[PDB]
Amino acid sequence: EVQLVESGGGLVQPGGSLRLSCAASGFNVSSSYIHWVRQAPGKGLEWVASISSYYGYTYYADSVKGRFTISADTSKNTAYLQMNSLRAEDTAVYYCARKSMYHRGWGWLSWVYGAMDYWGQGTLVTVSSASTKGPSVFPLAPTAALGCLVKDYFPEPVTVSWNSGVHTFPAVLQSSGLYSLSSVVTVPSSSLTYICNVNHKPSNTKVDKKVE
Amino acid sequence: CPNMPNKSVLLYTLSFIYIFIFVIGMIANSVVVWVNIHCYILNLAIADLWVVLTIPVWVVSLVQHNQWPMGELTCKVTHLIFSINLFGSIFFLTCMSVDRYLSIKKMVRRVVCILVWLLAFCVSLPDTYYLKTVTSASNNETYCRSFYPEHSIEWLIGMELVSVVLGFAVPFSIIAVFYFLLARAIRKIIFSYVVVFLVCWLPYHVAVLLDIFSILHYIPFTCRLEHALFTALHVTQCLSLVHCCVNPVLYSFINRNYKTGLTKL
Amino acid sequence: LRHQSLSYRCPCRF
Amino acid sequence: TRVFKKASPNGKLTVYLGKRDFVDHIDLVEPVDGVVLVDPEYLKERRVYVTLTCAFRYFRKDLFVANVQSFPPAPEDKKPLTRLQERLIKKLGEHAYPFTFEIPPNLPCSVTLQPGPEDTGKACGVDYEVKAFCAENLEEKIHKRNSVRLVIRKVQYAPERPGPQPTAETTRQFLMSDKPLHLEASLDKEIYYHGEPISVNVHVTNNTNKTVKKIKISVRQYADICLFNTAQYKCPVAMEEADDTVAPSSTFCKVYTLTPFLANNREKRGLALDGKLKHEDTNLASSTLLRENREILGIIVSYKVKVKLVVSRGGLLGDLASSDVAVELPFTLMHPKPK
Amino acid sequence: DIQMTQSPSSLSASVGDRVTITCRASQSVSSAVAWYQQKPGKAPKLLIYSASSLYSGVPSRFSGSRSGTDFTLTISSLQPEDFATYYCQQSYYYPITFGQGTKVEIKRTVAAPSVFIFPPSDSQLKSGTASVVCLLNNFYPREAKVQWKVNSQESVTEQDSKDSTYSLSSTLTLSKADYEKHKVYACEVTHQGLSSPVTKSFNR
Ligand SMILES: CC(C)CCC[C@@H](C)[C@H]1CC[C@H]2[C@@H]3CC=C4C[C@@H](O)CC[C@]4(C)[C@H]3CC[C@]12C
Repeated sequence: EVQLVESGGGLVQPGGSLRLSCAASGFNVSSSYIHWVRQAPGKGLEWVASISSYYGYTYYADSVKGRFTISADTSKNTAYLQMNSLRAEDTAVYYCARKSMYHRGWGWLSWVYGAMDYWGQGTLVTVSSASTKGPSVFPLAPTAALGCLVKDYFPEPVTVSWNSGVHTFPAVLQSSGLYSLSSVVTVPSSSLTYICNVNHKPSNTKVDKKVE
Repeated sequence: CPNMPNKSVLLYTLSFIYIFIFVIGMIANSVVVWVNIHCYILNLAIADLWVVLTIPVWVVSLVQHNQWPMGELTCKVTHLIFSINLFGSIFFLTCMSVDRYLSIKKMVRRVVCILVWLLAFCVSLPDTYYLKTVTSASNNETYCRSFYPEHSIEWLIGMELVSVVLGFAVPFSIIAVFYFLLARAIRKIIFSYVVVFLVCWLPYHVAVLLDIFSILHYIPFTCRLEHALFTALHVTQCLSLVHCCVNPVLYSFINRNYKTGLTKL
Repeated sequence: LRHQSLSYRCPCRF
Repeated sequence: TRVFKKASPNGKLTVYLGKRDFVDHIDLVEPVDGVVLVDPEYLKERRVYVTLTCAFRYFRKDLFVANVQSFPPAPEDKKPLTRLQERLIKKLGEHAYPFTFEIPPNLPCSVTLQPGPEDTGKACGVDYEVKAFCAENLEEKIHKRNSVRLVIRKVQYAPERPGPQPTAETTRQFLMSDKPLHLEASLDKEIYYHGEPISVNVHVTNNTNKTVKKIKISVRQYADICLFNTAQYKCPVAMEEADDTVAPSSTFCKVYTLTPFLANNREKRGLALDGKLKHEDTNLASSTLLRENREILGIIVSYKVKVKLVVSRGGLLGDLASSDVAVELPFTLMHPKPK
Repeated sequence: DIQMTQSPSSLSASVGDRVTITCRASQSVSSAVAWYQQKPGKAPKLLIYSASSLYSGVPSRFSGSRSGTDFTLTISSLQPEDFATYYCQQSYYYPITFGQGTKVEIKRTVAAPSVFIFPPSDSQLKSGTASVVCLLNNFYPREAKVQWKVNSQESVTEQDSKDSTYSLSSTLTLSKADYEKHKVYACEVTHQGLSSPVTKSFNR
């Protein structure tokens, strides 16, 4: 069956460049349109690029009108969305989609660019001039609520554990460049020991904090 | 010998004819070369393309009362290419006739055609060898002509014999006989072929033959005879060059080098 | 087969 | 089902089709059937005909014509109606009537020579067109505003049952060395599709003493516009020049890839593309499938992968004697008739 | 360029509720509009195409309709799996453009947020800064405003499974030297389900 495998995404400082590869199986890159669509954190979709290999045509969105250089190789049956000068806004979870150029009638409906039937998994792409760092843990003590705050960590993600009513807030990019988040729990004041353990794999670090 | 009154008018008319011929040729000859890139047919077409490409130079020379302002090398190269390609086409016509007869070989074709081109360049080399440009002492005009050795200017007779004996009869006989046999075996284009190859080239050689008879002082010298010969020669040459365009008529000539409303029920 | 333009027309050629 | 309709230029006659491309099954070409609605108020020419014309344009020499008495119903003509036409008539009313054609087999397919980039003239290549015109008699002049034209296409889809793998093998000896040079090429399957990779399995056994300098793989398109004249012309649509070299006395095997597609085949005008309606982008002319084996008047299309072996020269004959070796294999470049 | 005026920005619906999302193409579209469903993290799963064609395998409940240049996508019988964004996408022209997305949250009774104020721990002050934290917990809908009294970043968690509530955390970061100047720090929260704003205060 048709399957697009997306690869080539990872941390890259602003002004850097990546090269997404969308390996196409089950169909020929020549006989279809290959699109790239990026969805930023907490936002909607945003069409990025599109290409027709057989006719060798390319279309680009306004936001990437020159900074992305989509192309394809029929020998390997793959599409290659270069991404040069990735800016901060480009931080997004990119996706590879496509439109079979086969009209239900005769050969090709070369003038549809219709709905992108098949979507590849799509990989995260980051743009941040921040070096890897572990987090810092601070307590928060007073039905009584309590919590632990994990600040100045990078890159994603971070794990937290206790030892019901446990909530975590999505990391919010601090103005500095690092991330931040917290967890909390509510317990009756009558029973007011609770240990908060924070772990971070990209740096292989762990810490434990006590709140009371 | 007075001057020809209507020489300029005839030259301009035949120059317009040559313009038509050269445009049509260039088109259908560069087209054939580009597009077929039979093997013998391919060699023939490649040959004819050069003659057509040289046509403009001959037209320019004719426009200036047969004066050749270009250099000696220009005339040498143009004449050599013209002769080589014309002879190559003439010979490969017979070669294709023979091949079609035989079929009704891979090791053959290549060597055979290389040998045909060898003969083509060899027979034509002597003509260009003595070609040179000179300016008339009295007329003070440049011209291009051959200068054979003084003691044997024999060379003319031999060259004419080669032109006619090798030129017309040797192809024509085999071609006509083989295509008559093909017609007996059998389509209609066959007849066309024969007639074409005759009518296109039968005139000029005959005219050429007459020229020989006139060179040997076998006819009384008169101005009307000269005018008639001059008129016939260039017309026959134009008809000959028309061969460059009509050769790709055995096969089609493709010029590859050039409100509705959607209601529903 | 020198074209008639190159061919020289005069009473004498030798 | 969007029925491509077209009223006459002055809004007096309307021709309604069912489609615009017609499948050529070799054994039967599907019929061009449609309906015509006439407005009595503007209808006074007293008779109308609908004519299906297949023309080769290069000088618009026609190749075929067929007329149907659009109105009034010809007393002699009485044939069963088609589903499209009868349903459209039921939709419209009693002031419209059908016209059903029957293309004769063994006619040119809807092949268009590629239009020139810097040109605006009508596309060359064969093409079918339905022209509806009111006229008392065919001799009556057909005014442009009192007549309508609508283009269509007859085209062929790729053969269904795969054929045998085309394997071409050859040998080449030489005077200097009696040892033979053996060459072989094949292809993964028997029929390819437009823009699909083509695998050329170039294998060699060069026991000779000369040197192999290069190898060339091509997908040459052989298009023969066979009129009463039997022509055949060549146009390469893909090429790979592999620098793989087999020096004297070497045995070789390598697979090369070549995908003929229109991306790089635009600057070269005249390539046999499929039939176009107005200007929409189309693909390389699908391979023609001649029945059995007359050379049908019109365009025919074929493709041969031509493997080559650029062999060095020299020796007793020096460079005078060319030692080029090649081997060709016929395949088919058609479109996958969709489900 | 073209823009789709997809609306509403966000609507809350229950199981079986008839949801309707308009999408007004700014220009003349020709029934070449496509609608997706981008569950968080995953990729847009195409649902409708050509403004009238239901893509294969998609539930029949989704229905796209055209009214000239007003493409409406209707979910007649909403089901739990259809709680995600949806983006009408015109494919008629280039560059392709999507709507603004329209999240389909869950609807429940209005419950006021629970307010908590967490004075910064001495650890950060030793580090050299402070991060005053005001927390709203177990509230619905997302509509809730918070102000600080004496540079605030908020974060609303994804809707909880059991109760269709939410949590927001506003943390204001200050330098110790400048932070110590103020003595009383408080946050005032107002919610549509709250009769009057509730303010929680404390001292350094
Ligand atoms: C560059 C320009 C001058 C080229 C024009 C070439 C024209 C005149 C050629 C192209 C194809 C030709 C036709 C091809 C085949 C036939 C069938 C034959 O039984 C009679 C002649 C006839 C009908 C030819 C007439 C001349 C023709 C129409």
